[PDB]
Amino acid sequence: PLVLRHIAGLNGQMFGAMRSIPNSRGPYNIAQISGVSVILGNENNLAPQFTLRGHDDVITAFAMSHGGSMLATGQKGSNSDVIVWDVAACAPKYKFQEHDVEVATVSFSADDRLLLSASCFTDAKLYVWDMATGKIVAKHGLEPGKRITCSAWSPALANGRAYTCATAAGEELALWTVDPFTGMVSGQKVVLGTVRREYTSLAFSADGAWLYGGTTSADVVTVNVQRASVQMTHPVCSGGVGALLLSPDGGGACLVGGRDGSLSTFNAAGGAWRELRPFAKVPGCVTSLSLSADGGAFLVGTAQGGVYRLDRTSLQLHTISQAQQGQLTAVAFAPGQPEAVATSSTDGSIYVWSTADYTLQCRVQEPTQAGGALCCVLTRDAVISGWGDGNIRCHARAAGGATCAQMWMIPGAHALAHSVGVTALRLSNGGAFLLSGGMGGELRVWDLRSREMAAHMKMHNSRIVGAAVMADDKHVAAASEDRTWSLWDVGSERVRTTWRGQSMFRGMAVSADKVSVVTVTLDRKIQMWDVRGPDPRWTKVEAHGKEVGCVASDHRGAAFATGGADQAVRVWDWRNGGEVGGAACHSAPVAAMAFSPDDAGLVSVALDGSTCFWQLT
Amino acid sequence: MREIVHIQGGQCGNQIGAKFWEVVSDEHGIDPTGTYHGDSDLQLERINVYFNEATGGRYVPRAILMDLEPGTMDSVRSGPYGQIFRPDNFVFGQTGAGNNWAKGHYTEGAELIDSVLDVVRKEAESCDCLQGFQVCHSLGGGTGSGMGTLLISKIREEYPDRMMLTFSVVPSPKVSDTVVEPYNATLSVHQLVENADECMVLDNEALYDICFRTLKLTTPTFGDLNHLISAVMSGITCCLRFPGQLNADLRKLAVNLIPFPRLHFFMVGFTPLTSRGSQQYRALTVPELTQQMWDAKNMMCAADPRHGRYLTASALFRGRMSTKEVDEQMLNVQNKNSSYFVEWIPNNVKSSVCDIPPKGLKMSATFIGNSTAIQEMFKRVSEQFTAMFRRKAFLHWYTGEGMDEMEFTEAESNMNDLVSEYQQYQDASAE
Amino acid sequence: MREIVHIQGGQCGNQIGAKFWEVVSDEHGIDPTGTYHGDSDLQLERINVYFNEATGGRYVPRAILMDLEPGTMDSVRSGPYGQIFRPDNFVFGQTGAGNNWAKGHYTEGAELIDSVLDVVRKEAESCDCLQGFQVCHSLGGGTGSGMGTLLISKIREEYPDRMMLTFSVVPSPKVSDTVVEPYNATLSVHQLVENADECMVLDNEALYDICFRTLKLTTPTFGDLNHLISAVMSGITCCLRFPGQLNADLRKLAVNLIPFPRLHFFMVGFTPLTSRGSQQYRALTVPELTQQMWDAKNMMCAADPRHGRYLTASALFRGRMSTKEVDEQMLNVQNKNSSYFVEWIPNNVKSSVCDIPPKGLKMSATFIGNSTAIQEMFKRVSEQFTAMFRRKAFLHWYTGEGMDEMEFTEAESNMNDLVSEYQQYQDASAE
Amino acid sequence: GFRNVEPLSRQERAAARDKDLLEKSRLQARNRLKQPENVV
Ligand SMILES: Nc1nc2c(ncn2[C@@H]2O[C@H](COP(=O)(O)OP(=O)(O)O)[C@@H](O)[C@H]2O)c(=O)[nH]1
Ligand SMILES: Nc1nc2c(ncn2[C@@H]2O[C@H](COP(=O)(O)OP(=O)(O)O)[C@@H](O)[C@H]2O)c(=O)[nH]1
Repeated sequence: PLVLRHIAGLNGQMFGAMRSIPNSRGPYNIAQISGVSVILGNENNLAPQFTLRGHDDVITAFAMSHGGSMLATGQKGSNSDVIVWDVAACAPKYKFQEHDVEVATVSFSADDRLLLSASCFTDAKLYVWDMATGKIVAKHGLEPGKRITCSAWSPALANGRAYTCATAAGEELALWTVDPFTGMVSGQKVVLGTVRREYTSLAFSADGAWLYGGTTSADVVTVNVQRASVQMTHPVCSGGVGALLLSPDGGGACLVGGRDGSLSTFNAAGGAWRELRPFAKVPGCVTSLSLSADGGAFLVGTAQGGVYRLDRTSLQLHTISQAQQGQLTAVAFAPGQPEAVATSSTDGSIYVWSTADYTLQCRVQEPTQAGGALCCVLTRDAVISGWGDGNIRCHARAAGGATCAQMWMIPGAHALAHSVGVTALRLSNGGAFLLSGGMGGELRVWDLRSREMAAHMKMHNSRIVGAAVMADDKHVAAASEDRTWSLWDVGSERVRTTWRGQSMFRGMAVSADKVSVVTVTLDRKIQMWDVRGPDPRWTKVEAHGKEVGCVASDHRGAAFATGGADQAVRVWDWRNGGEVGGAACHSAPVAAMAFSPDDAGLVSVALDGSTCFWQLT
Repeated sequence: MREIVHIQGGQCGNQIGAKFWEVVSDEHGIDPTGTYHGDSDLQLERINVYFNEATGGRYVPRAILMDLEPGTMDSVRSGPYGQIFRPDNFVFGQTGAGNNWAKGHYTEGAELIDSVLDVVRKEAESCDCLQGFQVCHSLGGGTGSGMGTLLISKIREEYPDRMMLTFSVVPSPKVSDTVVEPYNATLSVHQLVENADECMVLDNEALYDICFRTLKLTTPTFGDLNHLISAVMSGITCCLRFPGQLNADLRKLAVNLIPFPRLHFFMVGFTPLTSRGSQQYRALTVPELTQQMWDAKNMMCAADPRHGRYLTASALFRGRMSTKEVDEQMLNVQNKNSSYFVEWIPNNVKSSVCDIPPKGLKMSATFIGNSTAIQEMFKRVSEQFTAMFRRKAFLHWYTGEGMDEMEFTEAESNMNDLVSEYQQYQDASAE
Repeated sequence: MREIVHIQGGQCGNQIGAKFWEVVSDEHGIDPTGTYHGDSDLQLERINVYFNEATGGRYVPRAILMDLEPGTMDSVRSGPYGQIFRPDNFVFGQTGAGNNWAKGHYTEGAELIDSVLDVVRKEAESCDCLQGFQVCHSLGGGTGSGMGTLLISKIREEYPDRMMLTFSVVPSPKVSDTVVEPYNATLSVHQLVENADECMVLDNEALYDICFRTLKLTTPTFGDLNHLISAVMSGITCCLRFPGQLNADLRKLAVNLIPFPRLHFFMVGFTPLTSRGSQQYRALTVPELTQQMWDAKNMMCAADPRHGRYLTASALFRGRMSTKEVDEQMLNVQNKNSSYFVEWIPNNVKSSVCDIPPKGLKMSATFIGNSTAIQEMFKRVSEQFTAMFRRKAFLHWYTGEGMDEMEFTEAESNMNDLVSEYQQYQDASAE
Repeated sequence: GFRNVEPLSRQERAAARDKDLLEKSRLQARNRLKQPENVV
């Protein structure tokens, strides 16, 4: 049976991916966006988390209700639906399918009575929904193609006939006076006056009439809402703004994040001179700022997938979680060590994590022109990764959180003017050599002591995904896109096999016994094969609702996992099939995964960036 | 390590320079604050070509802004990337040139030119090695054209060997903004011929045509035109800033483009310009980029190359591309359109390849064409200038600033001589 | 790798083409967003026949939509599969042809035809190898028939050797939608006889009869008729797109079907068309498919083959089937109905087998019959045309758009000559 | 006191967009034996 232990995911691209739940005495203090679903988790890690999943594609907008409700928005698929989530129920409350294209932004009224939803494409509508029943005003039209960046509500002017909604769309600010009693929307464009900046975040004052807009130019533009005009501008945090939050108590203060990790306190009063001086610096680019733990922490998020807790009484910085950013492609386990898990990504970053507490043991970083880490292999003191440029880089594994040092690199391992990027790296049992598979179907065995090429093995004509080395100087590939897989020999001579199916493969694993080989096909079929047999022993049809993308295998040969585009990982007995345990927790198709060297433990990764840890007992 | 000193002149030049610096900072991962947030080594590898390092991680553009009216650079400072520029590099007067080239070149430009050259010399002396200066401005504007020509003359005097690149917005053929556009353009072309080593002609109506036909935008403001100009300005120098499979600097482009020193005016174009509707439906291939590049609609100059003959043409491609594909495509284009290419130059194509495509684009290609088509642009400008000068309309405004009437005749004669050279190499026969 | 360029004309043609592209995208496993979700190698093996690869995994249909009023294209774009088509392939005018062949062929079809040929040339030059073009449109409508004949003539001029396949919706015998259907049909048939290499006649009343009798659909929408037509249009070319035990391309079908160049009109039908009630009761065998196929009610043309004589007949079967079984069935059909088959051709059957049946169907078979029965349909159209033309009713609109009256006489003479040829080969005796 | 109006579903908008689906739905709503054009 699969038990979900922890999910590490954060949509670092979004501004406000993570957000606190104010006055949350119960569980689920924080809510993060990682992909299709929402990770509603406690402030402290190593605690159970819930997965609010009701969408079909990525989430484009996330909104808090200042305590009481969450909201996530869809994207494409003709079902860009605004879904309201309840804290206590943890279930969808309202499903507004009124936007033909992805919902650009969504926000909640300061009194948690109104709901603003804005689309951008082919129907640009400022829908205002009541907490009871449905919508109040149809739209105000806007214009297609105008990217609605962010939105905010005025705490003041809540007389039932007025509700001032500020909307930043590109370099345009608009104040929308909404009469919900009559359901009318009047949109006044703010007179810029040579002030053209892209607003990352918007926030009204406590008493209103002063709207602070943080821009990418590290500036907060203060605009007079009453006159609907830009009043002034002050630099706040070098690097940008990101997240802008009203001060927990404040005189006129306003906490500002920065892309440099700085957190400062900007006040409108205090003259034209600022002389920036942050009171706290977090690692990475700040995108979220809130307050929780009974308003004792600042709960600052990061574009790098990080969540951090900043104490208010002593400014103490404590990390909470880290999320690998990008499309995660491979999971590796040290040959004997179950405490360290390596996760690669299409972004040039590999995270080695301590599975005991899901902390970042070490990080491997490479420039974007080096391709993406499409396969990974962990060692007691090394991380070997095959990238999108065909190169295989081995980095010195570090501890405590640091950039790893590249010990060596096999250059141009798989790049032959028709396919670049090595996939499905594997290490020899005990450790003797390194099996690698190219994007075009070439298998290559590399010495480890001298890094010299020992075998080039080219029969498969398409992508290799799922190579595996047997127990004695032999190996086998999977060869996606050509629906066949062949067991080979290191003497540069294929040993028979070459079993062809009917559909293209996606992954292949070898059991503890040297005769059992599992393959997974896009036909959502899991095929079991005996090396001594010319035909697959059996096949399980419709293993997943959608295409299966990855297959694993326990080192004992008892069970093998299967992850697919249905976001659900299942476990199947090696010989009897069946479902030992299955669960859907990734907010994306599952791309790769790895069993622990011991009985307990399965680590899977998704295309959005979500890493899910599993206890098999 | 080959530095470039950027200068913006006039309102149009300042806006174009602000957009260009925004684009370059986005390409290098520089936020409006000067700090690097790009997460790529190559972005910082050659950042010194345009930027200088401050006390911290701040990167200050090597840009110098000129104007006679302070409002334009107030807007520049308040724009998205107004805070990267060092405040000492904003050189401003108090009374703007009333669209008067004479005011911007003789009376009011004389006082401010000392400060402008001081800032330019300060920026140049800090450079390790200087590739040269690029000046972005508009022909047909008072302060822009006047101060730009004066500064180009001064920098030519000070640094003869250093490269001079100019992005001049020539007044548009059909719809003219100001009345004195022919006068300012005629006076400025005379200076650009003599001083500017390399010059690019841009027309706002050509930009409107390309952005309405290819980009299919509905309400294109000046920001979009500035964005296209910035794209070309970046793409011409991306080989300096990024590794290239076959890299080519500005001097290499000038050497392979300019057959004779006076014929240094080029029409430029950027590919691939795709409408938002057809962005997915198109395919980014070397043949597609070449096909869109050699289309006359892609040209940012009013003159269409079909009428003239391509003296030379450089194509700077960006991305992971086949040099064989590039060379074959351009040779095939030359063979197919041998009528439009000069006979006494066997190869009219200077192909360069850079390893780093612009952000968002898998592939790109900027084009710099030296063809006799620009002859018709000069002919039209002269056709307006002669009509105005025959009756001496608005002549007193330039005369009262202290420049002789004979200067108009000299400029017109020089420009007509340039037209004659273009026609001569249009209809020159081999052997 | 033998590409086909699809063209849709008029409202009926656009609707039929949209349904056809929906069917083909479903058969190749392409979602309305264009991404491949088809889960089979053979689907992507020959997807280039109808589609081109976009930037990503998106596949753009090689279709060109032509119309004079934008409403039909707006509806198609808003439809379920409106987003796969490249927006540049939508060529529309502004004022639609009022059921006027003259407006669609001379006055208004003239201006849009340049854009249409431009898009056609752009699509065709991208093709590595071109089998030809397939044009779906309706006889008896202004814009459809007008630009259909005009574009077919232009493409015949440009690409003489390349195949021309047409799916023309001939006006139905009993119920007529518009008054000027006989005029438009008379003008269009004359063009098709000269230009179209292969022409496929479809009648809305025949479609209604087949879907009311075989399908037992009681109130069939136009979408149902379009989808039957789409099934036929897919099945005619499935031998190009999928491996076959005995494959036969469009040119092979045309060679085996057309005895003499002017006798290139065919009636078609699809099998197995089963009513929902009897779907469990019907068992699919090759004899069952042939029995349904040779039935006169199965033909999608109103003319029933019993009156005429089968000159030739090709049948493209699809599915894992016995070639012996198929050949025996067709030989037995010939022997049993030898009275209905032309004597001076020993074998009037061209049997083709493809190994890939359509979605949902274990086996299928599309039929293409060249028989003299089409004589009676052309005879009826002439019976209406002559009755109208004797009194010159509605003639003044066609006259005021600029064709001589003699064009009507020439078209009627050509249609009568075609009828005469069909009768000649109906009653021709061997030796 | 907020005024409210019923939100329509995505299926209704799709049916309005598609000519075929709308007509088939109307035929199904037409009458009770076999429904006229029942199969969408
Ligand atoms: N592409 C572009 N052209 C501009 C812009 N602003 C002005 N222009 C053009 O530049 C020409 C000259 O104006 P300009 O030189 O800036 O005026 P000046 O600064 O007082 O000399 C005018 O005809 C405008 O059409 C701009 O932002 N972008
Ligand atoms: N099978 C089918 N026939 C149609 C459809 N739409 C129109 N028709 C028929 O086609 C004939 C010609 O109409 P059409 O050419 O589309 O009109 P036009 O576009 O203005 O020229 C009419 O008599 C209609 O009965 C359709 O969607 N399917």
